[PDB]
Amino acid sequence: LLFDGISTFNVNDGGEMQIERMITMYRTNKYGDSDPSYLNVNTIATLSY
Amino acid sequence: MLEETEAALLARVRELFGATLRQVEPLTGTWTNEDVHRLFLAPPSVFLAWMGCGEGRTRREVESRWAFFVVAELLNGEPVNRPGIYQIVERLIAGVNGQTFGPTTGMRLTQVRNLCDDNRINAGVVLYGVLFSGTTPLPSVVDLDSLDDYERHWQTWKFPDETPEFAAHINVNQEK
Repeated sequence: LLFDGISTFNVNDGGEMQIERMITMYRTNKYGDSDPSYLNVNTIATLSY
Repeated sequence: MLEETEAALLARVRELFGATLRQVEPLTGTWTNEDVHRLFLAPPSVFLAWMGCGEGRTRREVESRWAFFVVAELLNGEPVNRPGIYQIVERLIAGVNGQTFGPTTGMRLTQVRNLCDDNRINAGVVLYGVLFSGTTPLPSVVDLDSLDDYERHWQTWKFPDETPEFAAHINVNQEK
């Protein structure tokens, strides 16, 4: 799922729901290809900041 | 700043000698073996010739090497006025020693050659030649001046080419 573009989440012990990796649904460059320059939500958030 | 310096030396020579020297004129190139048959000597006269510049102390100054070629007439193997030519050479050395001439300063006497071989003896001219070395600076960087109102600031983050562009067109002095 992280490869496909949908973020994930972990269910740790104690019935708690974690975040794992928040990723943006960006996997394809302009002409097909594969670009990780926007994969992390941290990347776009830091660009905005 | 060489041309200003040579103008300064020429003006100084004119002021010092006046009508004693028939003329003064800058010389293109050092005195070769055919300058006698090519120049308008009109002796007695002195020629200022730039002999180049050796390396100076810094990267902004050089040791310019100038030369004063003094000419006269030696009719019948006899100088026209030996006291006159000796006084001309001597006063040229004295008045152009140490004294600054425009940007160049520290004019130091280096050599005086008799510089009269057969080519000039059979041509009826003496060519006592003085040399000088001076600490002349290089010209400074040309200044600039412009005033344009700062209104726009265009920044572009260097992302991969076909990655979607990220930029900010700031446009300062905008009020809202």
